[PDB]
Order: sequence, then C-alpha cells, then structure tokens
Amino acid sequence: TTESLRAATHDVLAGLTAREAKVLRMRFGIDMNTDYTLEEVGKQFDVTRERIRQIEAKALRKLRHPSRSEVLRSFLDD
DNA sequence: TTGGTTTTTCGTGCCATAGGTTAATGACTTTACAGAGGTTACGTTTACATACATTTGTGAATGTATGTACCATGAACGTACCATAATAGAAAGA
Repeated sequence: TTESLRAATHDVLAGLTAREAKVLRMRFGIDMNTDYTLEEVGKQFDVTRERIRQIEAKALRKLRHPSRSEVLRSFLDD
C-alpha cells in the first residue's frame, strides 16, 4: 500500500500544475532529504512568503475535490 | 412474251428565314473576419498584531562514595544414571 501510495501521489502531482508539484514536493520533503522551512523556501524561490501560503491554500482547495481523490479515499482508513 | 434501261412523281432530306431558354463574365448582397475601446474581478506584493514553539534558571530523584574494631581458621554441602561401537593412548609380557 505504501508503494501504491507513492505512485498515486506521483500521478496526483503529475496531473496538477508543474510548479504546484515542485512546491508540494520541496515543501513537505517529498523527493528530498530535508523539509525546508518557510524562510528557506523564501530564500530559494521568491521573497514573498504570503503568496506561498496562498498557493498552499489554493492547492488544498484543488485537492479537496472527490473526483481527483477518489483513489485516495480508500487510503484514508490507514 | 419476258427482262431491263429510261423517266417522272413524291415523300423525304438539306438549306434558310424567324424567335425563345439559357450558358457568360460581372454587380450583387450577405455573412465572416479583422480593428480598437471601456469595464470586471481577480493575483501578486506589502505592513502589522498575536501565537506555538524553543531557550534559560530552580526545586526535587538517585548513587556511587569509604567504613563499622570480644571470638569466628580446608572441601565438594548435594549434583548422577550406569546406551553403543571406530580410533588412539600408557603399559605388559612375548
């Protein structure tokens, strides 16, 4: 189920916008070693840090839809 | 008396005078594409107040730390079932 969840999250990040995928990977430590903080993401990508939170809120609003997470609703019990 | 060349009408074929539907480019006109201009509702960038965390001192839990000065003089301090046959070892008589 972990190996299937990896491919499922890879397909979800590939189905969305590529820059959204890079933010969601380098934010929580997906496909990286360390999880970068908000100041480190601000030093890497762009100075504005409130727009990063707006991007995160927009990504959560796009990922609350059941049609894009119907294969992930079965993984909710784990 | 019978076959075949000759000749003239007559409906049919060729030529000419009339008169009408319908090809031409166009001129259409209608639909489609191309031009700017005012308005909407976002998306990114910026400052500011308050919060969980994380960084410090301070009161209690244990823990090794060295000694106690009538006389204490050898034992296993209770273990245990005793199968079977290849290969060497330390001696004993040949």
